[PDB]
Amino acid sequence: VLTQPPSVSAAPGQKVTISCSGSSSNIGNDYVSWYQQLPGTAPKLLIYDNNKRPSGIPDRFSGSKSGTSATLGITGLQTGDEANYYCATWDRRPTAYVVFGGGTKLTVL
Amino acid sequence: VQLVESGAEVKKPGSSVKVSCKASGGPFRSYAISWVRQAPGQGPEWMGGIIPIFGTTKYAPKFQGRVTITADDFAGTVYMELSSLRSEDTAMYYCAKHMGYQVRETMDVWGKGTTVTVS
Amino acid sequence: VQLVESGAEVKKPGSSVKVSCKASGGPFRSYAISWVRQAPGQGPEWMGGIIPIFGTTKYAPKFQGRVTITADDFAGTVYMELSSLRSEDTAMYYCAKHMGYQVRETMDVWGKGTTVTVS
Amino acid sequence: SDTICIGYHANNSTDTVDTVLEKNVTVTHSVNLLEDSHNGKLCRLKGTAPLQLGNCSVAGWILGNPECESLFSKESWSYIAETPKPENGTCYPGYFADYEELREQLSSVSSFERFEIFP
Amino acid sequence: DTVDTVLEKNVTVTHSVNLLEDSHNGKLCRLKGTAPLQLGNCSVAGWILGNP
Amino acid sequence: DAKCQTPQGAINSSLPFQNVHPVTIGECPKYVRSTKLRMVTGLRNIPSGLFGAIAGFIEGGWTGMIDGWYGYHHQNEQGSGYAADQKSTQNAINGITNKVNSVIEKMNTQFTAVGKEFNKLERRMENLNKKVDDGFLDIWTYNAELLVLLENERTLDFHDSNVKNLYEKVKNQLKNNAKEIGNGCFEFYHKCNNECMESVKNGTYDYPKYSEE
Amino acid sequence: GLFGAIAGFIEGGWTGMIDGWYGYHHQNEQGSGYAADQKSTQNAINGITNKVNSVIEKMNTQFTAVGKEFNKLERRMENLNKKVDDGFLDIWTYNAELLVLLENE
Ligand SMILES: *[C@@H]1O[C@H](CO)[C@@H](O[C@@H]2O[C@H](CO)[C@@H](O)[C@H](O)[C@H]2NC(C)=O)[C@H](O)[C@H]1NC(C)=O
Ligand SMILES: *[C@@H]1O[C@H](CO)[C@@H](O)[C@H](O)[C@H]1NC(C)=O
Ligand SMILES: *[C@@H]1O[C@H](CO)[C@@H](O)[C@H](O)[C@H]1NC(C)=O
Ligand SMILES: *[C@@H]1O[C@H](CO)[C@@H](O)[C@H](O)[C@H]1NC(C)=O
Ligand SMILES: *[C@@H]1O[C@H](CO)[C@@H](O)[C@H](O)[C@H]1NC(C)=O
Ligand SMILES: *[C@@H]1O[C@H](CO)[C@@H](O)[C@H](O)[C@H]1NC(C)=O
Ligand SMILES: *[C@@H]1O[C@H](CO)[C@@H](O)[C@H](O)[C@H]1NC(C)=O
Repeated sequence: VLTQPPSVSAAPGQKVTISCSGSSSNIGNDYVSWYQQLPGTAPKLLIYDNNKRPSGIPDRFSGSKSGTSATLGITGLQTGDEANYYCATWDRRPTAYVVFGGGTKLTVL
Repeated sequence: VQLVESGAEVKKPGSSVKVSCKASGGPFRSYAISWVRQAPGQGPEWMGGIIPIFGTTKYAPKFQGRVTITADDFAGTVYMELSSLRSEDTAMYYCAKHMGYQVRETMDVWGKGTTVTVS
Repeated sequence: VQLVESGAEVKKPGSSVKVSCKASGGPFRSYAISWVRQAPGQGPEWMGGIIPIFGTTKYAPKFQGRVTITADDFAGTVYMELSSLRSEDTAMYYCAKHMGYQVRETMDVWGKGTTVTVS
Repeated sequence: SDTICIGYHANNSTDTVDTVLEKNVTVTHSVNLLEDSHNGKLCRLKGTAPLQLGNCSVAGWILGNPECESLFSKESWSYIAETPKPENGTCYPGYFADYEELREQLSSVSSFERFEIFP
Repeated sequence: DTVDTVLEKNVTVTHSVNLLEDSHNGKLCRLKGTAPLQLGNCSVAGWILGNP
Repeated sequence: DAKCQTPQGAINSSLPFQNVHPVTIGECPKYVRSTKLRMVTGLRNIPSGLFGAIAGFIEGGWTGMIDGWYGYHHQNEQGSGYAADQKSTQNAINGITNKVNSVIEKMNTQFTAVGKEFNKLERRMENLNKKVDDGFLDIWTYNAELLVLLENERTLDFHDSNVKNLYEKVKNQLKNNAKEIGNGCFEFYHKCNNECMESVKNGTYDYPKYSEE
Repeated sequence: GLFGAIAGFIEGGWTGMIDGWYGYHHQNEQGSGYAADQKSTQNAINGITNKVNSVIEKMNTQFTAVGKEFNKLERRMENLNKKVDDGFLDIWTYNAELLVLLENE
């Protein structure tokens, strides 16, 4: 499974990073995607192919992956950015299956 | 592309429930479709997916043996059937589409989600 | 291939005159078409040409600015419009076809020619 | 020595398709475009049952044959079904004028009301 | 300009032609130099019978 | 409950054609006299062409490659294995699904047609009605059969062309650092580990670096 | 592409070549430049114009058709007339769309 910090908080206008750590079976040998989920809505894909964004995602969202751990980063933080963020990857050894992270709840003050 | 799922369900323990997802556009699709569920106070969870043309299905190890995913291509519909409904199976269910024909970690379009209650 | 032009014209100075050329065969041509004029007691004189499919037009430096050549391809017609008619513009006018799609110095088929008078 | 080769896919399917240059021809994947099965009953369309005449024809139904009196209760339908050789229409011999035009008129009626014009 | 094929849609190209006409002028005109007969308020029966 | 009703029985089907009965009520497919109409989406099955690749200089297919239509088989000091090319398969799938959708879309018209009746002194109108029905049915049967027969030819040539293009794309990358043995395979002059093999299947093979040992 | 050249091993087109469809770009000690091949372009133009002319010629039929009228006791004839009109219109629409779609390929 993938492990994330349970909760991170920051001020508006700050930049904060969320980590996603696991083993060499999921992140050590495969790409990582990042999803955002707001209350009462389906998850929204933020990052794919370990550092790339789809159309409609602002510049302030960025991602990277080093070795085993993958980092998401939000700059210019806004009140609307308070949501749940999930990392996902394609675990592939016994029988490959999509694995999501435990989840990180970001709070604005 | 918009994905629309069938109505909510209230069922008894030990029964089976089948839901469907319908996609807009041409009846034949060039991308894969997966089913995801979320229980209250928990993160998303992958169940299984189906691949176009080849028609091969993949399932998660925990849901293996009691989940069946089928497709009807001339109407553009995908069905998921779950059996031996226990109490913990009450959750919200989504159908999500992939970027290509292969089942991978990246889902770019999601549905609205429908509720299944097992009381 | 036969080329036929519109009737003769008598026009006052300062006006504009438009003539047309019609070619036999299929409406769409694979050769360029040029317009030539000859005043009494003088040799021929090239005015301009039009190229098929690409639709590009070429004009002589003297006639530049007051000659417009157009084509209507579904009827097989080519039009030439001349403006600011001075007294020296009275002459015989021919439409001529080229061997290929490019405007060059070789014209193998000529029309019968029609007269324009400016009095 | 290290080697790399290029190739394509195969399976155990036994489906065949027709080609203008060859017949039979086994392929890996195909779809069927023709339907050839039915269930063999008269069933409901849009939640409404049809009107079954039974032994009566359109003439016997619309004239009030004494043996069709059970059909007066049904006043709305989705379509009308008739037997190949109905037995009771006009019980008294005579000529029915513009009968086929009346059938054509009645084939576009979805409901009516039977009322006493002259008590 | 774009054209549809059986294997793909849209597809920008360098040159093309249009085969369909979709415009009119909105009037009743002369055909071969002769004007039509307009009945106005009358029908064929009123025209041929001699309605006053 | 049903969506279509015939004098023989009711139908649920989303298929574009049927051969049950010409008289229908509801939302129904089109009626033809055909007995078989199957459309190919895959390739020729050789579990042992205009472009000469499939059943050509590449003799047969692979049952060990299951995740795609075209791909590679590699062998080096660390082992062997099969893999599929995702981009080629994706392009082919795009084209094939577009073709099938276009065919389905072009064959939709009106429905819910029922017959008429005539009396003994109206035989000419009856004959005209019958002639119209027969002519339309013949024309549509011809159209459907011809379309299926002609598109089945183009699909197989499309697959053959895709295989040949992939082969040439790989061939023009290795230039003279490898030997062509003529059956679809290449033998490397230098040593190619898993990274070099990945780079070949990647499209970013480094020719100056590996200049024949 | 079926032959792998356009958008294949030749990646893009030239906006500097304006006098034809296919051609050359050269470079030597005296300079560079674009030029077009006239024979290839001429053959292609011949073929394309022939194709368009054939398509235009095959789709010419009769015209000047106007509707009829019927009274209240002639509904079967009216329905037959309507059915004939609709069937012919459907067939010709299908023919035109299929022909254009197949030749564009
Ligand atoms: C054949 O098709 C019809 C309609 O397409 C189906 O009718 C529906 O049946 C369900 C039963 O689960 C009803 O809830 C719907 O209301 C029906 N449709 C309508 C429009 O009323 C019918 O079930 C199909 N037959 C079979 C055997 O599945
Ligand atoms: C091909 O083999 C697979 C694997 O056993 C099997 O599931 C399938 O039924 C076979 N195909 C046919 C047409 O029987
Ligand atoms: C098609 O092939 C099968 C075996 O592959 C054969 O039995 C059959 O006869 C063939 N079809 C015809 C029409 O001969
Ligand atoms: C309907 O007609 C048949 C034909 O004789 C007859 O046997 C049957 O009894 C009739 N039905 C009723 C309800 O009388
Ligand atoms: C065709 O391309 C244009 C831009 O090149 C795009 O705006 C348009 O949406 C495309 N057509 C369709 C049907 O999407
Ligand atoms: C034709 O009818 C209209 C509508 O009643 C009327 O206004 C008009 O005056 C009529 N035409 C003439 C010539 O009176
Ligand atoms: C394959 O290509 C990608 C991007 O083109 C690159 O990031 C990766 O390092 C390549 N892999 C190898 C083994 O060269």
